[PDB]
Amino acid sequence: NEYKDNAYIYIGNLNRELTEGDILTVFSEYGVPVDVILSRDENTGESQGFAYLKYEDQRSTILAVDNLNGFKIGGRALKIDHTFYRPKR
Amino acid sequence: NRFAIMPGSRWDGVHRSNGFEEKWFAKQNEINEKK
Repeated sequence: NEYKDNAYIYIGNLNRELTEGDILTVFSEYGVPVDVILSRDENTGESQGFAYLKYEDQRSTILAVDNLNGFKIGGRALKIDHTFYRPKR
Repeated sequence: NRFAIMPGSRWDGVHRSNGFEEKWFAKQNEINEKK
C-alpha cells in the first residue's frame, strides 16, 4: 500500500540557518521529496528547530531517517523520526 | 542504506552519509600514530 502516510517524517534539531532548500537537496539523495514544511517562527524569522518533509516513496523515508538521524549538519545532530504529519494550508 | 530509489531533482552533489563512526574507527586503528 503506497498511499499511506508513512511517506511523512519529522525532522528535529534543525539549525537556525537551515531552510527548505537545504533540506530538499539533502533529502533528495534519499529519494523524491514532494513537500517540505520548514517550521519557522514568525517572531524571529528563523527556523523553530524542526521541520517536515514527505516523500513520494515510503522507502525513501527510511533511507532518510536512518541515515540522517544522528548525522551532524551545521554542527548539530539531526533527529529524524517517522510520523504521520498532516499539513495545514 | 542500499536501496534502489533514484534521487530527487533537488539533489545537488551533497553526500550525507551515516556510518561516519566506522570511518573514524577505521583510521583510529593506529596504536602509536594519530587516532
